[PDB]
Amino acid sequence: MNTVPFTSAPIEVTIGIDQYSFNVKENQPFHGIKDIPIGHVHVIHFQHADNSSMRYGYWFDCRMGNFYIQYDPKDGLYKMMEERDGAKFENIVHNFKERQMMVSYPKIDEDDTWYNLTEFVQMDKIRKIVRKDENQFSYVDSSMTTVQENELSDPAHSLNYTVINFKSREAIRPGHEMEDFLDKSYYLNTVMLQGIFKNSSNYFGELQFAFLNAMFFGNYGSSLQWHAMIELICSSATVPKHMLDKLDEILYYQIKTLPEQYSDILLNERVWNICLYSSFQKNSLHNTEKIMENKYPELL
Amino acid sequence: GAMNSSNYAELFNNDIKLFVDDTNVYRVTVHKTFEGNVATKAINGCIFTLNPKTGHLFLKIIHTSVWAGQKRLSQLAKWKTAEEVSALVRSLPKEEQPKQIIVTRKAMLDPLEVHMLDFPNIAIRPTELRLPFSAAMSIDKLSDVVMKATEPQMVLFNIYDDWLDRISSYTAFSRLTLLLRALKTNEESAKMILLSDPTITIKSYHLWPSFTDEQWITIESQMRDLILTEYGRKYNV
Ligand SMILES: CCOC(=O)CCNCc1ccccc1
Ligand SMILES: CCOC(=O)CCNCc1ccccc1
Repeated sequence: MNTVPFTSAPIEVTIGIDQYSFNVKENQPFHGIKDIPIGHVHVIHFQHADNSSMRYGYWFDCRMGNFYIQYDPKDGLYKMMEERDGAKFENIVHNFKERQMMVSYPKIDEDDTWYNLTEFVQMDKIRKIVRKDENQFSYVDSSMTTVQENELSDPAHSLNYTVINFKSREAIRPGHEMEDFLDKSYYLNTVMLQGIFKNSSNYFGELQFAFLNAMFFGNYGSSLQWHAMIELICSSATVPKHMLDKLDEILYYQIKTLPEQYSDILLNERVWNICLYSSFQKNSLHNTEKIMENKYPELL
Repeated sequence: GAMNSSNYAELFNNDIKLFVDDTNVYRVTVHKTFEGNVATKAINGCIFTLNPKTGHLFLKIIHTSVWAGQKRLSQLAKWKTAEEVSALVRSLPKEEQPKQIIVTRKAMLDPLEVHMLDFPNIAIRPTELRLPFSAAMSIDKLSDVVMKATEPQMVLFNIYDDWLDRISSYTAFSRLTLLLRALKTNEESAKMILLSDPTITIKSYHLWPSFTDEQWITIESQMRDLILTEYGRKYNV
């Protein structure tokens, strides 16, 4: 079990770690988060009390280095840094643990929620969507735009999700205009899976990352990408059976975790009604359709 | 965006544009079968592709063989329309290609936009105008070439005859839409109006009769009366 210490907490802030959230008061004696489960990516995220503008945070994997948070009064945010001196780091953590100044990742033993939301998410793929090669962790915020959003403006601060556009030369094959538009299997299986992502695990990893950025940061371009990647599968008549069954599990846990009060802004009525009730896969997402109908019957 | 009454003079500027109407592409008669079920029989159709500035009409005849063995024909017809408009644009020299294509039915937008993905500078637009182009098959010479076709064929017409020698495109389009609206509302009476006087004839190379300027005013008034007459017969006014 790993630890992300904090130098201090000089400004009042709501801190979230994955699906958990806690509050820290201004100058409260807080020095970080312990007992973080090894084996998954994690996200540590922030919303300042005095300016809820800009949720921001950091994706990281404690297996890749020793990371800590320190507030920067010039840039006005909590920054993640890497400590290269392992013995300094271990001694800092030990002192803060002995003084009981660290909150504990409150993982219930039965609870697989975080694994289920991050099954296919890998730090190496995050670092290619979020390009800042000198750090081992990745910063994301509410306002960052996607490569596709910018085509329709700082490229270094962008989310490089794979561009999906159903009315494009990438989407449609010369002489297959009706076929490819009404049945996206070519675009899903040849262009995206075989060509770009290489396998369904990488496709699902990007889909899962997009959802988590939409949910944790209110990142609108990430919400667009998540729905586009769902629609591309649902709109394909030919999808490997293992992919459909896995997608149903992925979406079930996403819908289960979504705050009920954010559904209006995080769920696209058109995509979901199309996917569940009109698409080729309208009958292939039993678990997702059941939770959606019981939790969000208004949207439908 | 969409084409409406507010931007109506745009039709007659010097930017090449085409209207595309697909309402006569897939045409059927519905009938009973020996077993008392209902079936359709397709008849030949056409795409109505019109340059409103010049009157040039590209009438692509859709022969019933294109539907043989195909499913979901009403959907296919939109994609076949877009396929054929695409092909027409590709057959034209660059300097004759349209800068905008206006579809009369919004269901043609995605099929056409998909077919012209490799032509990004041609705008595909809907219209809020209710244009009476479905009544094209009430023009006898157009209906005749469609019904006689035994294979796919493109036939070129000027839907304005020689009117542009005497009137502007705006006035010619207004006359055309009035004639077609009348033929759509009461075809028998409209044709009666157009031919009642045996001394006014249709030239071999024309679609409409050879009316003088004064006679066109009389004809246009009679068509407006017909439209108003039918409007009163319909709504009991
Ligand atoms: C009775 C209401 O309870 C809450 O609102 C729980 C808030 N978060 C718990 C937490 C605390 C510390 C780290 C991580 C999570
Ligand atoms: C002479 C027709 O040759 C073509 O290739 C038709 C192109 N149709 C639109 C399109 C173009 C390119 C990719 C996808 C769609």
